[PDB]
Amino acid sequence: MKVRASVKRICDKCKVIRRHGRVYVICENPKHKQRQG
Amino acid sequence: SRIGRLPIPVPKGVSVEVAPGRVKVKGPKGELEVPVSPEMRVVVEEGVVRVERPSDERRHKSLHGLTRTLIANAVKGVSEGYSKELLIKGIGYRARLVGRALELTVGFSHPVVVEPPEGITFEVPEPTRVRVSGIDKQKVGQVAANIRAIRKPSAYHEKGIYYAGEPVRLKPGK
Amino acid sequence: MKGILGVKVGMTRIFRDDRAVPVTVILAGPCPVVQRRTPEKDGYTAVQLGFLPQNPKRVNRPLKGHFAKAGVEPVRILREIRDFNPEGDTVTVEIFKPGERVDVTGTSKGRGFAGVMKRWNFAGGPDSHGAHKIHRHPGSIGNRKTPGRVYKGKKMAGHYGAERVTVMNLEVVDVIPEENLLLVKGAVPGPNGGLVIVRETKKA
Amino acid sequence: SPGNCASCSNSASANC
Amino acid sequence: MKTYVPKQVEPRWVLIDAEGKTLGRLATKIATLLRGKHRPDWTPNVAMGDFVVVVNADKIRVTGKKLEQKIYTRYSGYPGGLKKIPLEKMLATHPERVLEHAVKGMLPKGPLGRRLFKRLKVYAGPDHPHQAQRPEKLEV
RNA sequence: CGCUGAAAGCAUCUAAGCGGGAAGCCCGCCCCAAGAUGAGGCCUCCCACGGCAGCCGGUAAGGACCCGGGAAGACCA
RNA sequence: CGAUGUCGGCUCGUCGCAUCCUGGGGCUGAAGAAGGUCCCAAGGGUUGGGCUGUUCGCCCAUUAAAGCGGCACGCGAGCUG
Ligand SMILES: [Mg+2]
Ligand SMILES: [Mg+2]
Ligand SMILES: [Mg+2]
Ligand SMILES: [Mg+2]
Ligand SMILES: [Mg+2]
Ligand SMILES: [Mg+2]
Ligand SMILES: [Mg+2]
Ligand SMILES: [Mg+2]
Ligand SMILES: [Mg+2]
Ligand SMILES: [Mg+2]
Ligand SMILES: [Mg+2]
Ligand SMILES: [Mg+2]
Ligand SMILES: [Mg+2]
Ligand SMILES: [Mg+2]
Ligand SMILES: [Mg+2]
Ligand SMILES: [Mg+2]
Ligand SMILES: [Mg+2]
Ligand SMILES: [Mg+2]
Ligand SMILES: [Mg+2]
Ligand SMILES: [Mg+2]
Ligand SMILES: [Mg+2]
Ligand SMILES: [Mg+2]
Ligand SMILES: [Mg+2]
Ligand SMILES: [Mg+2]
Ligand SMILES: [Mg+2]
Ligand SMILES: [Mg+2]
Ligand SMILES: [Mg+2]
Ligand SMILES: [Mg+2]
Ligand SMILES: [Mg+2]
Ligand SMILES: [Mg+2]
Ligand SMILES: [Mg+2]
Ligand SMILES: [Mg+2]
Ligand SMILES: [Mg+2]
Ligand SMILES: [Mg+2]
Ligand SMILES: [Mg+2]
Ligand SMILES: [Mg+2]
Ligand SMILES: [Mg+2]
Ligand SMILES: [Mg+2]
Ligand SMILES: [Mg+2]
Ligand SMILES: [Mg+2]
Ligand SMILES: [Mg+2]
Ligand SMILES: [Mg+2]
Ligand SMILES: [Mg+2]
Ligand SMILES: [Mg+2]
Ligand SMILES: [Mg+2]
Ligand SMILES: [Mg+2]
Ligand SMILES: [Mg+2]
Ligand SMILES: [Mg+2]
Ligand SMILES: [Mg+2]
Ligand SMILES: [Mg+2]
Ligand SMILES: [Mg+2]
Ligand SMILES: [Mg+2]
Ligand SMILES: [Mg+2]
Ligand SMILES: [Mg+2]
Ligand SMILES: [Mg+2]
Ligand SMILES: [Mg+2]
Ligand SMILES: [Mg+2]
Ligand SMILES: [Mg+2]
Ligand SMILES: [Mg+2]
Ligand SMILES: [Mg+2]
Ligand SMILES: [Mg+2]
Ligand SMILES: [Mg+2]
Ligand SMILES: [Mg+2]
Ligand SMILES: [Mg+2]
Ligand SMILES: [Mg+2]
Ligand SMILES: [Mg+2]
Ligand SMILES: [Mg+2]
Ligand SMILES: [Mg+2]
Ligand SMILES: [Mg+2]
Ligand SMILES: [Mg+2]
Ligand SMILES: [Mg+2]
Ligand SMILES: [Mg+2]
Ligand SMILES: [Mg+2]
Ligand SMILES: [Mg+2]
Ligand SMILES: [Mg+2]
Ligand SMILES: [Mg+2]
Ligand SMILES: [Mg+2]
Ligand SMILES: [Mg+2]
Ligand SMILES: [Mg+2]
Ligand SMILES: [Mg+2]
Ligand SMILES: [Mg+2]
Ligand SMILES: [Mg+2]
Ligand SMILES: [Mg+2]
Ligand SMILES: [Mg+2]
Ligand SMILES: [Mg+2]
Ligand SMILES: [Mg+2]
Ligand SMILES: [Mg+2]
Ligand SMILES: [Mg+2]
Ligand SMILES: [Mg+2]
Ligand SMILES: [Mg+2]
Ligand SMILES: [Mg+2]
Ligand SMILES: [Mg+2]
Ligand SMILES: [Mg+2]
Ligand SMILES: [Mg+2]
Ligand SMILES: [Mg+2]
Ligand SMILES: [Mg+2]
Ligand SMILES: [Mg+2]
Ligand SMILES: [Mg+2]
Ligand SMILES: [Mg+2]
Ligand SMILES: [Mg+2]
Ligand SMILES: [Mg+2]
Ligand SMILES: [Zn+2]
Repeated sequence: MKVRASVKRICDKCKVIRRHGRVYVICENPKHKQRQG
Repeated sequence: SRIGRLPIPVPKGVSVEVAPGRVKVKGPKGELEVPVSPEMRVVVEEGVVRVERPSDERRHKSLHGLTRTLIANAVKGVSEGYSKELLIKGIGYRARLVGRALELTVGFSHPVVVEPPEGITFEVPEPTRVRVSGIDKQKVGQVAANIRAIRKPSAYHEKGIYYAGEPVRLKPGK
Repeated sequence: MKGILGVKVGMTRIFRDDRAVPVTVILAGPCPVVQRRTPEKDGYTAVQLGFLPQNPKRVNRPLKGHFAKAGVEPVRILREIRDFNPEGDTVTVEIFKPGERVDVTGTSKGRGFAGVMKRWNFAGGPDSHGAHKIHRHPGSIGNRKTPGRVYKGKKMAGHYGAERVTVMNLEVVDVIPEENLLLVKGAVPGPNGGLVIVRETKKA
Repeated sequence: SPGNCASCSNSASANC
Repeated sequence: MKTYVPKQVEPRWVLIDAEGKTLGRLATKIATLLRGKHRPDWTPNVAMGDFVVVVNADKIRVTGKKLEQKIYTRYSGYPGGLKKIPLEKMLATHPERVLEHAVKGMLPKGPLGRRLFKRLKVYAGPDHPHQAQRPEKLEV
């Protein structure tokens, strides 16, 4: 899990979702998992 | 391009009665209640159940698709039923039934004994393959998930509890 | 939740399996029940126990009527055991057998006005290197203008002891029903002759 | 000490 | 002429059903009853408002995410003694305090305001013991 | 970290709903505690005293004073 | 400025969390063991000694760890000097 202020897609498989008032990037590549914060 | 307006086929004889904020589905294998938003309308027709939304605002469109699937899953639940399979992999790893219970040997210093919830039935064919069976689809998936969590797939070796049809994606070590 | 009133008699050590076990000896029973607290009447469950016979020439009429309704001889101490309802109308040491574990409640010994070093194990001051009349003194008691006051609960001098103390999970080493004796391993609050309460332990 | 003569407040006894 | 001041009146007793009413909007009216400002002879320096009995205080209603997020707070005076109780748990332990706290903050501070708080009688559950006073049921 | 699941035919722990999950949070343990003036509860005792929500008196159940003391204690308690 | 005693030490704490340890985690160029990095977490813990007035720092021997800051560079009607 990366935690940063700029959450972006990293690859074309990355998906930007919104869980419980937060922005996540979930993806099949575990490195690409992001949470905004 | 839409799920809420898709008519729900109903086998015979599974009966579906509508009630305020709940539909009741009775079938050969059991019965299930489906809590429904009062904002939707559930309509029963000749061997076909249908759902309508009152507007095209997002909460109604979001509830619409959800409500149809929840009802379709209950209808399939009482006639076909639901089940999921688990594949045990690993050298010493195996499973066996004990009474109605599921006992797991997956590399710990002790066995792991899973008890089936009310409405769930465990079966072990091959000692390396488990099937979770029940009429509630979420409940079947919950139990199946619970079992798998006891020893998840390894990242480096084809060891652990696996879903049927779960790919084996491993990464190198040294 | 079994319990019984008692008096601390004193300490010794016995020998058990080539080991010396320090014991304090408690004279527990017999404890007549004089009132029962019911959920219908009182809102909870407890037994009022009596202990030690009293000269009726010392017991006033309000008390004497309390004993009368119980059909019990006048007794010197009344204490309740909470959530205890014995089958009989008399509680004795035989509610405990050796090996069980108990909690014992007593009134600790009273140190009166205790300095900060006896009451709270403060470090005092130095005894040389210029130390000026502060050898047993507590030091600072605060900050400065912020917050310009002293915390509630500040550890300071004052009365210490003569207070209720429960020490927990004591092994019952023996019971001598013939004499209402109760041996317990370790130490128990208070002086010899003090009143103590012996209860089944709450540890597991 | 304040006292002696480098400082001058809070700190020593009578002399004035 | 001088402004009319009433001789001591006989207080009215009043019953309110709190079920399903919004916490703050109910408290506003109970405060008004307590102060007696619904009376045409309202005098600011005596107690002449009604006695107000409230039932079903456990079924008061609130909007937004306040069950989780409204935090009641108590300070003991000791280091680190600020306690925090969310609405949820206050409702699940002492549900009558939710209304009481809301009405209390809408009453005047001082001796009279404290007495007026004593004329409030809040109950969880549908019943109350003041049958003797025969409270007139109010709609709010 | 999930289950089920739309909006968005797929996918999504979430928008409806349901799990798991910290030495931390709430209880549980130990101690204080009804001046908690919101002054609580239970058991028992005395009782309709004599004189023009009040007054003065003689008592009841009880209590205090005094005394002998106390692993209680500065005095007080 | 008709006085708001000035470093450090000692004593006594208490708070913050940007967390040193302990508890829970995701990612790892994570085989295991042991690390790295980030997230949650302030309940409790956070040693003894040589040098120097020292704060700090270096060093010795240990440790789960030997955290960083605020409280008038916390605290002289509490001591030291
Ligand atoms: Mg995906
Ligand atoms: Mg002796
Ligand atoms: Mg023996
Ligand atoms: Mg020994
Ligand atoms: Mg006695
Ligand atoms: Mg004692
Ligand atoms: Mg006692
Ligand atoms: Mg004592
Ligand atoms: Mg002692
Ligand atoms: Mg001292
Ligand atoms: Mg000491
Ligand atoms: Mg001592
Ligand atoms: Mg001590
Ligand atoms: Mg102490
Ligand atoms: Mg010392
Ligand atoms: Mg020292
Ligand atoms: Mg010393
Ligand atoms: Mg000395
Ligand atoms: Mg000197
Ligand atoms: Mg001095
Ligand atoms: Mg000296
Ligand atoms: Mg001092
Ligand atoms: Mg000052
Ligand atoms: Mg100062
Ligand atoms: Mg202040
Ligand atoms: Mg005392
Ligand atoms: Mg104690
Ligand atoms: Mg032990
Ligand atoms: Mg004897
Ligand atoms: Mg001078
Ligand atoms: Mg007029
Ligand atoms: Mg209202
Ligand atoms: Mg009104
Ligand atoms: Mg009023
Ligand atoms: Mg008024
Ligand atoms: Mg809410
Ligand atoms: Mg004002
Ligand atoms: Mg998934
Ligand atoms: Mg899914
Ligand atoms: Mg939800
Ligand atoms: Mg949950
Ligand atoms: Mg789970
Ligand atoms: Mg622990
Ligand atoms: Mg917390
Ligand atoms: Mg008590
Ligand atoms: Mg009282
Ligand atoms: Mg009490
Ligand atoms: Mg009193
Ligand atoms: Mg109050
Ligand atoms: Mg009052
Ligand atoms: Mg009152
Ligand atoms: Mg009263
Ligand atoms: Mg009372
Ligand atoms: Mg009570
Ligand atoms: Mg008399
Ligand atoms: Mg004496
Ligand atoms: Mg005395
Ligand atoms: Mg004396
Ligand atoms: Mg100046
Ligand atoms: Mg001056
Ligand atoms: Mg001045
Ligand atoms: Mg001056
Ligand atoms: Mg001055
Ligand atoms: Mg943090
Ligand atoms: Mg924080
Ligand atoms: Mg950082
Ligand atoms: Mg850690
Ligand atoms: Mg860890
Ligand atoms: Mg890590
Ligand atoms: Mg690589
Ligand atoms: Mg390696
Ligand atoms: Mg490892
Ligand atoms: Mg992270
Ligand atoms: Mg901490
Ligand atoms: Mg803290
Ligand atoms: Mg700390
Ligand atoms: Mg050191
Ligand atoms: Mg030397
Ligand atoms: Mg040194
Ligand atoms: Mg140094
Ligand atoms: Mg400095
Ligand atoms: Mg240096
Ligand atoms: Mg150097
Ligand atoms: Mg370590
Ligand atoms: Mg280390
Ligand atoms: Mg600091
Ligand atoms: Mg500052
Ligand atoms: Mg500090
Ligand atoms: Mg500075
Ligand atoms: Mg400076
Ligand atoms: Mg300073
Ligand atoms: Mg400091
Ligand atoms: Mg000085
Ligand atoms: Mg100084
Ligand atoms: Mg200073
Ligand atoms: Mg000062
Ligand atoms: Mg000063
Ligand atoms: Mg000063
Ligand atoms: Mg000097
Ligand atoms: Mg000198
Ligand atoms: Mg000098
Ligand atoms: Zn990606």
